[PDB]
Amino acid sequence: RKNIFKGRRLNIFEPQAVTEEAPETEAVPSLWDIEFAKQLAAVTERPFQNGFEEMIQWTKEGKLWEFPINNEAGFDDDGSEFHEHI
Amino acid sequence: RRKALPPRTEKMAVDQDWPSVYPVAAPFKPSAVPLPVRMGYPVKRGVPMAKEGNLELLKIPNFLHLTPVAIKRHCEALKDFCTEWPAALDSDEKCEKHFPIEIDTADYVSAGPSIRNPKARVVTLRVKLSSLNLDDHAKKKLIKLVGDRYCKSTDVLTIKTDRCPLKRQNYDYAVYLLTVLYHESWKTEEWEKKKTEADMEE
Amino acid sequence: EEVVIPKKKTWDKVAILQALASTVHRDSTAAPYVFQDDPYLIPTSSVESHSFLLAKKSGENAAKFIINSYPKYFQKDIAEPHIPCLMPEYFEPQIEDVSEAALQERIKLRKVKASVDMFDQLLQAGTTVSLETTNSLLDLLCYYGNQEPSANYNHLGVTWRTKNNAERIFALMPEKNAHSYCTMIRGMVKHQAPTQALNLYTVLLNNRLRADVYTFNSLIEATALVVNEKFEEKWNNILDLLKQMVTQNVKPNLQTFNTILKCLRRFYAFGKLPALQTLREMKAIGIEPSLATYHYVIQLFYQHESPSKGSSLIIYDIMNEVMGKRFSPRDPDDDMFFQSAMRVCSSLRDLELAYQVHGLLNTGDNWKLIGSDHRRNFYYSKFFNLLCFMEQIDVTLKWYKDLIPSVFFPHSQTMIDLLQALDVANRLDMVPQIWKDS
Amino acid sequence: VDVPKDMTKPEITISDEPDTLYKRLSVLVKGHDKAVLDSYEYFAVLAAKELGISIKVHEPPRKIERFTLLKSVHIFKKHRVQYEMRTLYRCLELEHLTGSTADVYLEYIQRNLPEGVAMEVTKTKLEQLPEHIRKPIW
Amino acid sequence: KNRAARVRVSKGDKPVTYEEAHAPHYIAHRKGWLSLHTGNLDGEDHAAERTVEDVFLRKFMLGTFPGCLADQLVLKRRANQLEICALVLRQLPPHKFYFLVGYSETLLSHFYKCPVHLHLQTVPSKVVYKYI
Amino acid sequence: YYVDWKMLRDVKRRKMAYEYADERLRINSLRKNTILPKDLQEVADEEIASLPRDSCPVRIRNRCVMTSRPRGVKRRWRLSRIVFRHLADHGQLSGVQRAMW
Ligand SMILES: [Mg+2]
Ligand SMILES: [Mg+2]
Ligand SMILES: [Mg+2]
Repeated sequence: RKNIFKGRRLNIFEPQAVTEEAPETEAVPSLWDIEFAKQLAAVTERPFQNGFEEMIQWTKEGKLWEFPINNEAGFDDDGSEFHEHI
Repeated sequence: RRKALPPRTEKMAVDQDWPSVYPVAAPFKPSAVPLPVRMGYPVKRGVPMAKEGNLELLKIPNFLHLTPVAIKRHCEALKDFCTEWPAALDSDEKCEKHFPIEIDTADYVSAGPSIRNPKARVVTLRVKLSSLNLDDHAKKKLIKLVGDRYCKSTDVLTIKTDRCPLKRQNYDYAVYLLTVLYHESWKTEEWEKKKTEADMEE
Repeated sequence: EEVVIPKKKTWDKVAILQALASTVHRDSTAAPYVFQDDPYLIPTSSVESHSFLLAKKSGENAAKFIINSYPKYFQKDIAEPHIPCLMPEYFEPQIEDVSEAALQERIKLRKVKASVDMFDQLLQAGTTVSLETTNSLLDLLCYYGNQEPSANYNHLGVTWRTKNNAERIFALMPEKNAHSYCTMIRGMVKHQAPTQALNLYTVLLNNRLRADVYTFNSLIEATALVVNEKFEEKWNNILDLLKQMVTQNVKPNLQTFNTILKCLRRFYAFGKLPALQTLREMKAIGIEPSLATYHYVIQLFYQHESPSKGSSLIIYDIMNEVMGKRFSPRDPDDDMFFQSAMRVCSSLRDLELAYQVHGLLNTGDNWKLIGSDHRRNFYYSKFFNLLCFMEQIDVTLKWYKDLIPSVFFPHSQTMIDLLQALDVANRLDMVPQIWKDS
Repeated sequence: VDVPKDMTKPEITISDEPDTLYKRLSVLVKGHDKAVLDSYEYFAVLAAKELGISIKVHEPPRKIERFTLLKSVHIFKKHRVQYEMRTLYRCLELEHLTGSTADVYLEYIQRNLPEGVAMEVTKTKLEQLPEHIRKPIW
Repeated sequence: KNRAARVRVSKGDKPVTYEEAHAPHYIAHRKGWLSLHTGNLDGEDHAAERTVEDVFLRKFMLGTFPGCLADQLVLKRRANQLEICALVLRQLPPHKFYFLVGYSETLLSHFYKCPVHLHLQTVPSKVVYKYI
Repeated sequence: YYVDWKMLRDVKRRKMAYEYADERLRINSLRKNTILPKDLQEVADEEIASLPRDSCPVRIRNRCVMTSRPRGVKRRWRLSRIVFRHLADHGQLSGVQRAMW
């Protein structure tokens, strides 16, 4: 009749209100974190189960076009306004 | 050796939903289609060939994935990604009154590994001159300045730009021409008084 | 003005397909999409599925071997926009000169023999080497034990060796930081060598260098495996490490608690009460338990005991807590929860409990966490057997058609259970069709 | 009976940028076989009606390209074998279509395009006067 | 006498499939085109690149599946993806068919820099339309 | 291997033209304009003719990409007239049919 989440716990660790304010993502990537990403993603990913699911994976990967089609996709011409050409 | 299993057509239900079988565009699979369909020119005394092992039913672009039952289901889910057209802009005349500039752009889709079409960089900007603030002198100069781009019957000004590689650069260039042609029609320069009686439009 | 411009709607470029993907569900009579729809190529048994699918997977590796073997035959590009995921890759070092910049290329290309040979030449050349690069080189060598990874083509016992390059380079390090000790301890525990890891931790404490989150994760497993003391002595050591963790102000992650519960499975009786204490601590800290966390809890309380009074209380509280939740992957062992949850339902013989487990699996994308093929077959093996007698044959047949053969191929014993259900339900007219499907 | 409960998860973030209004959208599909274009028009019209677009469909006149090649591989220039490429046309006009509705309609149309046809879109976007023209500057 | 893509009459003992039993002047009258793409439309460019790629697949698929190919391929080009439809005899074991399907899909996709779809329909023998 | 030695020569000729395409264009601009002094134009003629012979656009020859037939080649498909019929009569080209009217 007693919930497993209610009762005595370990009080050694204080309850932390917030996480780290500035994560160190812009630094040298630890090898184990990259390995953790591989292990977490590989289990999650499964072989394609439907035609639609194969499209969305391809679209993210870049195999397929980004509909609706714009013929200038991926070519910004060095980000130059019309003045550098006129 | 290995044998051939019976086709799934036998196990297909009478009232099963078709679009679940074909979610995307797929070629005509004879085992996956319960419909007995025959095509091909018949023999002198015979019937057209069956749906198994027939190439004529494979060349055709099938529309099994766009059945009307599936179309309503497909479109209704897409209705979330939409916003209504303002009701006040019902008549086309009011559209001109509240929006006097229309811009024409083109996008091209073709089968291949590349999307780059050099004909997609064109931008056509059309402006009705009656909606601007041109004076009697300024309007006459603008017509004499822009040349053949102005139609005397419909009073529409068409500016077409092709030099910029991208449609966004052409659009910025096209609007640049419109604004510089208006700020220049109001500068009554000194030499403008040297008008000849044969150059008068009226 | 009498016109109001409506605000635009912004969506990602792949969300439009997912809207259409929602309308279409799985097909009952269709073979898995990975395999061809042709009858001659449709798999006929669970044995064929492993043979067929791995044959196709070997095809991709076979082709990619050719692509990487002869890069010059695939350098032509006619793709617009560019697709960087189709260009051939390179494994040989693009720079054959002896320099620090070229050394980093071999480190990042999963090359160990090339990196160690080049590093020795760099040291003999007299040029200085950055500490982070030295640490990065150690991590590559420590993880594989100074060996090469698994490539396409060129258990018992301690894999860690005393005469190893990892210890040799570590001693040669002029400056050693906290990370250098942290990565060395984790490798030792991973390679079933916790005796050296615990000794290094004592040296780490003498250096007054704080340990990161992952270091305490390995230490807790290390302390239990090193010695064979009683639970009370082990528990004191476990609590001792946690007190040291607070002193350095280190917040444990989700995996820190999961490995504790997994190791507590050995103490099938004495660890029942301490396991609940750790679970409540996770809620207080803020780390939401994943599927793997509940997986170790149910198995610890589930033993070969006739009453199962404690286990019933465990599962009932969990399922209500997990009800109506979508779970994201957060642990390498998250895939083993669904198979283990069905094991509990097999003994308890609770059809209603199984539906809550199965209902959770079908919510959102939680179905991707079922596990491997044999785990999927086993998960549906226990679940389908429960559907035979616990429910009316009219609904059991509907689940029989939907689950088989679209999801899994039935086992011989599973067919026996189906036959028993028909006999009890006083229906023998379906027997000829069962044999045909058999 | 067993179905995946609530397998839908798209998000539509409504930002603050005003939507783009298109005065009229023109779609011109070109292909080799009339039957494919006849079916494609029905698919486009049915989807357009459900979204509430009030489209109009007309058939532009077709054009035929012809050329002549020699028959044999040596001499015999009095015998020719001719060939012909037929491009059939079909135009679907869209009027009073917002930018947000334009994006979904086009991409839904484009993804279901048959292999034997292609299309061109002419979008007549409308907008107010430029800032320099609107704001009085001599 | 015309001889383009024709099979000559020889008694009544030689089987002929539907594709080979019709003269070339019957194209777009009784039989369709084995390949469909945008390149040969009225105002569309990039028609030579499609043609050479089409011929290569006629030579690659014929050589990848020796003897077990029934008749000509059907190539459909939608968006940037390439679909290849084939008729294959029941010659190789299913393990080899999936190996070649996996091998063909990866090699062509990394060669033409476009996704490739390979759909197979298996028949017991060559389909006979006339004679026999 | 290209189908013939003649085809190989054309590839070298096209490759050489591409390298000197921009350099030829800049120099050829001086010659084709009458506002520059005649003395400068004579010097330009010497330099433009000092470039390698193969780097000339007019020397490029359009052949068939399959059989390398120097003439009888349709520019759209870049194929010889014999090969084009061979592909078209089998139905292997989309939208190409025997003309009847
Ligand atoms: Mg020769
Ligand atoms: Mg001259
Ligand atoms: Mg010439």
